Amino acid sequence: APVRSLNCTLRDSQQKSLVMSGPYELKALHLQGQDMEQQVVWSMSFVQGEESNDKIPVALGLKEKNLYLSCVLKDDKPTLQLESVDPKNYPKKKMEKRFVFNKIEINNKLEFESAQFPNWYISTSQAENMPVFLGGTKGGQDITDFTMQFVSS
Repeated sequence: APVRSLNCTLRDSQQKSLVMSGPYELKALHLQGQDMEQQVVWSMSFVQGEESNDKIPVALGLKEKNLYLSCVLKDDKPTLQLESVDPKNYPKKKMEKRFVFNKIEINNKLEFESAQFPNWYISTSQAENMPVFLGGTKGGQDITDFTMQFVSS
């Protein structure tokens, strides 16, 4: 296939799951049992960009929905948002830079660095039910590492 993808779920290192808050927002919270089904299922796409043996560029969209994570400036600050795209033209090998994240593997966890804003990572709060965001400080009060779970597609 042109653009290759794989379906997965993601949890932060504190075992919190991701769920869609509103129409264009994501939140992270400790979910277990039946609630599990609420979590977001992603279609991770391997797109074009500067690739390394530990840094792979990817795009993240919801499975079956024309919604992708995007990094943009909002009120003079790098910001993470869910963005609507034409369902006919996506996904594609050459995604716009704002949709691109560098998937990084350190210990056994994953980190997603914004290709648009270097050293800015997708992060979650230690607190419960807070919005998922773009953070410029790694290894601090906020969480920036995740594990990935494959789904039967």
